Amino acid sequence: DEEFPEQKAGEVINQPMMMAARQLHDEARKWSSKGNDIIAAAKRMALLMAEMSRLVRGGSGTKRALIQCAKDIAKASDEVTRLAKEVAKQCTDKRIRTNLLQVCERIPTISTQLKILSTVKATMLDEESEQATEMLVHNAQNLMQSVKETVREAEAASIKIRTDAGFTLRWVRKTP
Amino acid sequence: HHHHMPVFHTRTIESILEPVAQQISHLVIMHEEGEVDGKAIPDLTAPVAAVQAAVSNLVRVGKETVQTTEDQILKRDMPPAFIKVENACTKLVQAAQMLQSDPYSVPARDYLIDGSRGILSGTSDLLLTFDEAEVRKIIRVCKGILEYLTVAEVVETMEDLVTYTKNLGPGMTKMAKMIDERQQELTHQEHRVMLVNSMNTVKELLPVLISAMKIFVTTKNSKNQGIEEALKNRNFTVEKMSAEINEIIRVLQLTSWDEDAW
Repeated sequence: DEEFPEQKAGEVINQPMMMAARQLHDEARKWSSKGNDIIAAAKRMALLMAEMSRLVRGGSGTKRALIQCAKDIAKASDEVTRLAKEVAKQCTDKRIRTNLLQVCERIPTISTQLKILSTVKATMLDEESEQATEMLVHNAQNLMQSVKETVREAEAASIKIRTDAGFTLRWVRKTP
Repeated sequence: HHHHMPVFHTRTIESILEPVAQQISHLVIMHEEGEVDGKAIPDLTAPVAAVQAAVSNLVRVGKETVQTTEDQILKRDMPPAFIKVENACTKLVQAAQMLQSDPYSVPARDYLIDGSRGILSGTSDLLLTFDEAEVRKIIRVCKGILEYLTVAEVVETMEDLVTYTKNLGPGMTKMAKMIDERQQELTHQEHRVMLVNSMNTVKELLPVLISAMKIFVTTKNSKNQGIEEALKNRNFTVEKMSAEINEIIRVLQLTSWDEDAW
């Protein structure tokens, strides 16, 4: 439901991070969140990443905010991972299932590293600092990508489902 | 549309830093609650002891490497790294001690965040310094194989062939074992796949190479038998193997997120 926080004028923001959040948000906003926790966790993440684009520079009084942001992002990643596994378990399709399983392996690595990088960046709030930022932005972009890809493999996995199953993500478009 | 590698490229780098950062994160939060909110920072003796515990092993186990390795770049750059870590711990300790007297001490808050930054920076240096040496160890071994494959064309007798085989066999077992352990460490799935497929290809060309060489010696020793193709056949195998080893060497060098940038 919620909207993407447009970048206000005279706002210091990591544009690479904001753009990638914007696109992850765009992909997810195509689906109603009703009956689909992956789509809801995706929207949540896009928004947290938008906030993090405002935190990398941030400056005074933003360390906790940054470490907390990374924390909530990781929590959302965990939920997306967990739901993708369950979707995969019931996928009949060999290829779709393989792809799905691939990301449920990648996402945890990325989210663990985002937490490490967020923290090492918080201790710096210079070349070294600037590198801490670039490492974080690179990682965050990998996260936005994996999640976008997860949204799509899981939507394709809802086309060909198992008959003996107890699980269902609802995939209904949102029309403007 | 393509997967960029993670910032931390081995499971070891990631697993050792993760808990150090987890512990550091709490210290950072309290540090900001003191500064920003102005709360008395509580006794950090224990959290700082845990932080130390997390790295004293790494410093320890890494000091048992400047006494177990031959790499001169390592012996050179390892020490500057312990000292960075060790000094950051010392700072962390002073902050705890200092804040244990004055929960509002500011020179201690500078020590708290500075030691915190130092610990993560120093541990990262240590780990990357071990890894760079690990990659030098491996590449030097693949390179040794490339060199020997280069000698194959000199084997003209069964006696030499029998000698060649005796040396090539092991060097291939070592490289195979190293590449296997290495691939089990990479965090980037795609590099692991490339490593595994190249090693597989290299393992299967081995017997064909030796056989192409057997046939060469046999044919060369026959009377009025052509050896032009027996020759090409051997050279062709040596070149496919070399290309695979070079591909392994190339991937092994993909250890910088920097170079696979967005």
